[PDB]
Amino acid sequence: NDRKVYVGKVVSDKMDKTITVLVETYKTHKLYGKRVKYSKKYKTHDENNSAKLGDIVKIQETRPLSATKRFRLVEIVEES
Amino acid sequence: AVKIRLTRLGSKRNPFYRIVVADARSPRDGRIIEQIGTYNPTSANAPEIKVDEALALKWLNDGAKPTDTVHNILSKEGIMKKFDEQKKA
Amino acid sequence: MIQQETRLKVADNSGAREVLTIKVLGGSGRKTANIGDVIVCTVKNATPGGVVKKGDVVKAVIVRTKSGVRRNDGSYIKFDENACVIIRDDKGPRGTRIFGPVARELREGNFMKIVSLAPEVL
Amino acid sequence: ANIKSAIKRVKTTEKAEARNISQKSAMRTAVKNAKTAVSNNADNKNELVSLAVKLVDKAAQSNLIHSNKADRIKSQLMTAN
RNA sequence: UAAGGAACUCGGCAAAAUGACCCCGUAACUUCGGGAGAAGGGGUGCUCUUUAGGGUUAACGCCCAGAAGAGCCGCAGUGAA
RNA sequence: UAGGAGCUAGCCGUCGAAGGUGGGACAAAUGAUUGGGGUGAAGUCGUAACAAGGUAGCCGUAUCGGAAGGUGCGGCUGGAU
RNA sequence: CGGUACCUAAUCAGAAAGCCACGGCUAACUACGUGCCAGCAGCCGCGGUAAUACGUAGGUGGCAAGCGUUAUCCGGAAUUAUUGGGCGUAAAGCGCGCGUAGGCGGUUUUUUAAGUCUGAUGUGAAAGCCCACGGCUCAACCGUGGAGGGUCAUUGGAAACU
RNA sequence: AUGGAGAGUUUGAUCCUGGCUCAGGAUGAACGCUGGCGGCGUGCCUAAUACAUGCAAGUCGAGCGAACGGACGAGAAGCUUGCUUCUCUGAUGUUAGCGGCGGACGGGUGAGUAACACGUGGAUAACCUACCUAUAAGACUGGGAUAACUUCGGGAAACCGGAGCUAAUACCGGAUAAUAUUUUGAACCGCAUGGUUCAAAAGUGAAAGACGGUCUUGCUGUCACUUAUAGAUGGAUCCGCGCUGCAUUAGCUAGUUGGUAAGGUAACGGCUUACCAAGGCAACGAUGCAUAGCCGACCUGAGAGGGUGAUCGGCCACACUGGAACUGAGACACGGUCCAGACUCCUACGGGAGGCAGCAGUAGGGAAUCUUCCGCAAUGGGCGAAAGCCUGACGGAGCAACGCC
Repeated sequence: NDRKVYVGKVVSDKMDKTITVLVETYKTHKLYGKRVKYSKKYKTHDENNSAKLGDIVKIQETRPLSATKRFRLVEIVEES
Repeated sequence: AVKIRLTRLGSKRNPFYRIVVADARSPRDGRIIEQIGTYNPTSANAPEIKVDEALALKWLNDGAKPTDTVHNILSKEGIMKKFDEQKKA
Repeated sequence: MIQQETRLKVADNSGAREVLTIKVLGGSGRKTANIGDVIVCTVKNATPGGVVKKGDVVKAVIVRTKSGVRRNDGSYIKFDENACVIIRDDKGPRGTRIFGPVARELREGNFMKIVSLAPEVL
Repeated sequence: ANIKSAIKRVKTTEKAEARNISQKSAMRTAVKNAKTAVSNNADNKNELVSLAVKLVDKAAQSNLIHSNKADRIKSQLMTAN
C-alpha cells in the first residue's frame, strides 16, 4: 500500500529537527454551500534541520515519531 | 473458532434460519462474517436448503466447523461428500 | 477525667465530628467521667447530613479517655485522644459504624451493641 | 455469592503465582549480573551470558514473559558483549 | 505541673502562646498609596564532595559561600539569650 | 556439620488512592426584612399626553418635585404661521 | 408449548356498545330547567326570563372496542426565509471616520488541475424504508430477489469558469 | 419527477405588518368513561436508589489418586442350610479433592466521556492472537513435591493454624531441532527500512490415556501433546474528515513542545525517568463551565431540513465508590482476589459475610410499566470420544386495549 502525500507551507521552524507545515484546503459549508478556507498545522519530522521558514514542502505520513508529530519530509518544491 | 451456524429469523411459531459462518463468541442474532444461505423447516414439504457451495467450501478448508444441524444441511445437498476430494487430492 | 466543656471526637457515623460536654450525669456534684460514663453534650462540628446536626443536645457514652482506666489486676490502659459514641437513650447507639478501639470496661455497663459494632476491643 | 468454581480459581492462582515470581525473579537476577558481567570485561563474559540467555526463554516458552521481551532482553546482552 | 482548656471572671486581668532569618503564598475593602509581616505554610545542626558567585586578588586561595548531592547525630538543630 | 547458587518472608526509600488541614474561586438552596414590576378590583387624589389638549409635542442632559411633571441649554417635525 | 393450533359434529337470535361533539371554523337542534347564578371555553366569546354555547331529556352525527382529555415532538410557520423574509414611516442602518484579519475583486494570452465536470473501480454489514414475488385462510406480520448506496476513498480524462 | 392546499383573531369599516389559536400526523405515553375475542409486536422513560429469598457457569473417571456403594468367584457354618460374620475376583456406579478447559462469551445498564468515544475512509516497512484448519519435524531420559486422607490446636459454628504420608496429561532437572536473536554478503523503497538464500557462535520443548490385532511382543487407529511456518479469526495503536450550547468563558499549558540517551510495551511514542533547548496550542473559538454514550435507524416534512436514540443490530464505557495487581492467549475481570471508603447482615461477642445496572420479585420514587411460571424439545454457548449434563441466552406460558391488523 501507500501513505498520504500532503503538501504544505512551513510556519515555525523551532529548534531540534521539527518543522510545522500548513496544509490549507477548502471545506464547503453544510447548509449554505459557501466554500471556506481552513488551516491545519501538521507537525512533521525534519531530518537534519534542512527546511527553513518560507518554504513549501511536500510531506508524507509515517509512524508516530513523537507525541504530536506523525509525518515526515520527502521533498521541497520551493523555498525562500 | 469460526463455525458455520444457524441464525434464526422470522416470527413467533414460524422459525426461519439463515446459515452463517461466524465466530463462536458472537451472539446468535448478532454480528456475522458471511451469510451462506437459508433453511426453512416450516414450509410446505421441503426444508428449502439454498447453499452457494462454491463459497461454503472456502470456509470449510480454513477452520469452519459445522455444528450438528448445518452438518445435516450440507450433507442433504452434498457439500460434505464433495469436501473429501480436496483432502483426498 | 472528662468534665464540663471538654471537646471529644465522636467515634461513630452518628452525624457528629466533635462534641462538648454539658454535664456528667450520674449524681449531684459529679465532676469527671471515664469509660462507661454517659454524658450529655452538644455537637460542635457536625457532618453535613447524617442524623444529628450542629446545636443538638445529645446523650453519649465515653469510649477511650486519654487518662484511661485501671483494672482489678493492676493493669492500665490509655489512649491518644478522647472519643465518644452518641447513644439513643436505651444504652444503644445512633450509628452502625463505630470507629476506633473501645475499652473493655463498658462490656459490664450494658453497652454490648457498641462493642459489637466496634473494632478490636482492648 | 461465590460460585463454587471461582473459589477454586482463587486457590489455584495463588499456587501458580508462587511458581511464577520464583522463576521471574530468577530471570531478572540472572540478567542483572550478566549485564554487569558484559561490563568490566570479567571472567564469565561468555558463561553468565549463556546462563542469562538460557533463563530468558525458559520463561518465554512458558508464558512468564512474552516472546518479544525475550528477544529484546537477549539482544541487549549479546549486542553489548 | 496529670486530665480538662476560659468552665475563671464585671471583663482572658495576669500568665501562656507568637517572635530571628530564608522560601512559598498572601483575602475583603480601598481615597489606589494601602490593607499586608494580612492570613496561611515550609526550611534552618554537622560532615564530605560537586562548582561556585561576589571579587580578595598573581586566582582557586582572602572573603560571604552561588547552589546542588552525599553522609552523620539527637527527643529537639535562630537547640542558650 | 552442611555450605554456596538462589528463592521466600521481613526490613529500607521513590511514586501512589482515600483522608487530614488551609485560604480563595465557582455553583446551588435558604434567609428576618426589603423595591421595582406584572395583574386584579378599585380605597383615594389629580389632569400629564391625544384637538395649537389649555404653556406645540418629543429626544439628550442638568436641576426641582410625593409623583404626573416643571424649568435652563441644544436638537428634531413625527407641529401651528 | 400442548391435548395447543386446527378440523368435524350437537344446541341457542341466546351473552358480546359504548364514547365525545350539536354558535362559527366543524358535517350533527329542538324543547324544558336555570336566569351574570350554577357554570362553559381550542379561538372569537356564551349566561341578567323567548340560552340552538350552561344542566338534563328526545333527536342527529363523527367512528367504534374503543372514545375523549392532557403531555411532548414535527408540520401548518415563508414566525430565522440556502431553496424561501426583511431594515423611509410597522420590529430593524452603528453618530460618523481611519483601518487589521477576513470576504469579494477590470481585460487578454500561455499554463496547472486545488474547486468544478465526466467514467473506471472499491466500499457505506445485516435488519428496515421504496419496488417485485413467496408464506401466513386475508391483513398485520414474515421471508427472498432488486433501486443502491447518492455522501467517501482510489484511479483515468475534459480545461470554460473560480 | 405521483410532489406543496387552510381558518379564526387588532378596527365603526379596510389594507398591511405581526404574533397568537385551531384543523393533520405520531408516542415505551398517562388519565377518565366503557370493554367478546384472535394474531403479531411492546411493556421502570423516574431513584447508575437500597435490596429479603431462589436462580443465572459449569464440565471432564477415556488426566489420578483416593474414597463410598454394591453385584459377582464367594469357604468352613451361627445349622436360623441360607443369613453373606468376615474374606475376597472386585464388574460397575457415585461423588469431596488435585488437574485441564471455560469463568474476558452470552446477559444488563447508559453514570461517566465533547473525546480518534463514534461514523466514514485510510495506514501499520511500529503490532499481538488460546481453541479451529493446513503443512512438516518430534515426543528421549530422570527427579522431588503437595491437596485428598490420618493426627493436633483455636472456634457452638464456618474456617484458619500445625504434624506425617500419596498420584497424575501437576511441577521440575538434563539431552536432542529451528526461518527467533548477533556478527559478515549479494535485490528494492516510501525515512528508519524488507525479502531470500546464505554461514559462524550461543540458546529452547515432551503426555499420557482409552483401543486394535498379533509374538511373553513391537509396530499401531482415534485426541489430546510442543516446535516452526502459513491461513482463518478476534484484538490493539495511529491518521484525514464529520461531532451540542455559551466569548455575560480570551490566554491556555511546564513532561507542557522538541532533542539526545536510557529503560519498558504485543507495539510506535513526553509512555515514563534523567539532562539539553524554549518551544506547543489558540477568534478556522486553545481553555473553562454546562449538557449529552455515538451510529445504523425511527418519527415528521413536497423537499431543504427538524426531532428522537424504547425495541432490534454495530461499537464504546461502567459493574456499591475510588486505586491496584495476580492468573491467563485474552481482564487490570458484573455472580474473582487485594487495599481504602460508605452502607448492610450473622454472632455463643471469639470474628465472619455480602454488592439484582442477570431473570422474575420486594420496598421506595412516580401520572405510569407485569409472573417470585415451564422447558432445554428448537437455535446458539461451555466442557466432554460420546451418551450426556449445565445454560433466567433462548424457545414458550402468564398479566396489561399499550400499539397495530
